[PDB]
Order: sequence, then structure tokens, then C-alpha cells
Amino acid sequence: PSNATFKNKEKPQEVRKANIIAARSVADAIRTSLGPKGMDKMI
Amino acid sequence: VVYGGGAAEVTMSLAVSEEADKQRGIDQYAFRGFAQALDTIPMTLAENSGLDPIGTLSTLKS
Amino acid sequence: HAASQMAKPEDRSYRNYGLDLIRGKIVDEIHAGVLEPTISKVKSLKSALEACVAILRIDTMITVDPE
Ligand SMILES: Nc1ncnc2c1ncn2[C@@H]1O[C@H](COP(=O)(O)OP(=O)(O)O)[C@@H](O)[C@H]1O
Repeated sequence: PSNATFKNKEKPQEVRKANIIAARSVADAIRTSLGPKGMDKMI
Repeated sequence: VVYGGGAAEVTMSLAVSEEADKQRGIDQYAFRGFAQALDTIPMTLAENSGLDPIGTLSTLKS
Repeated sequence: HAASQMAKPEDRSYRNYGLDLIRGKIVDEIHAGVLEPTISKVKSLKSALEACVAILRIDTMITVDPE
């Protein structure tokens, strides 16, 4: 299986990637405001 | 000389891996890290060459 | 004021309190006539706390610009 079936377009691979990144970013802003020793945010 | 195609990276990964459990404590995760990150070289070789990354890794390390 | 905590039941006779500022010496503010109301010091601190509490609970500010 040297030749295989070549996956042509890459935008798929690098869209998902950067989406999870743009999302973990939000799930990160929150980590400070979890549980009893969590902290409040002023918007 | 050493032998490429990942082999060299693999032996190191395996050797650091086995001594990770013998390190223990805080470094136990760092050693595990170092070796696991090394495995990207063979995986991204297998990737570019058109084979399964886990497959080639788990066939090869074993 | 540290002379009222080591002051005995009968020995009160050590208890006194206050401050004067025109002459600049410690005076008996009940005899001097310096008097603030009861609530004026309770609802004074009660509020003062729920202020800094709210501010101390602040760890991230997010400011969003006008419409
Ligand atoms: N006394 C406690 N000690 C440790 N963890 C707690 C205690 N009370 C609640 N928790 C945990 O903290 C979490 C509550 O987080 P909180 O900041 O209130 O937001 P949310 O409840 O929406 O996740 C819960 O998952 C709960 O298991």
C-alpha cells in the first residue's frame, strides 16, 4: 500500500484545529470562576 | 551511525518511557511528555508517507 | 484602649475612651460631648464590607464599547 488514497484538500484539517483553539479559549476564561474557591467577573 | 526512519527516535522514546515509572513524583509526567512528543517524528513520517500514525507507531515500538 | 482589656472587674476605674483635636490630647468624649448615633456606626461598617467584598471577588473585568 505504497501509493494509497491521497487526501486532497487541507482546509478541513486546519479549520477544525483552529476552531477547537478558538473554543478552548472561552472554556479557559471561565476556569477561575469554578467552585467554592472560584472567583467572580465584572462585565 | 544510528538508523533513521524513526527507529532512533523510537528507541529513545521507549527508553525514556520505561524509566518514567522509575522516576516517579513530579518528573514522572515530564519524562512521559518528552518521550511522547518524540513520537511525533515517526508519526508525521508515517503521516506524510501515507500510513496510519498510531498503526506505524504501535507496530514499530512493539 | 489597650488599658480596657487588661482592666479588672472592680479595678471601669481604668476604663476611659475618646479623642480631642483642637487642643490635641486624649479626652473623655462622653464628658466632652462628642456623640455619633448608634446606627451611624453599624450601617456604616455593614455597608463598607459588602463593598470591598464585591470588589475583592472581582478577578476579571470585561469592558464592552458603546452601541
Ligand atoms: N465544598 C465544596 N468543595 C469542593 N468542591 C465543591 C464544593 N461545593 C461545590 N463544589 C463543586 O464546585 C462546582 C460548582 O462550580 P460553580 O462555580 O458553582 O459553577 P457550576 O456549578 O455552574 O459549575 C460543582 O461541580 C461542585 O462539585
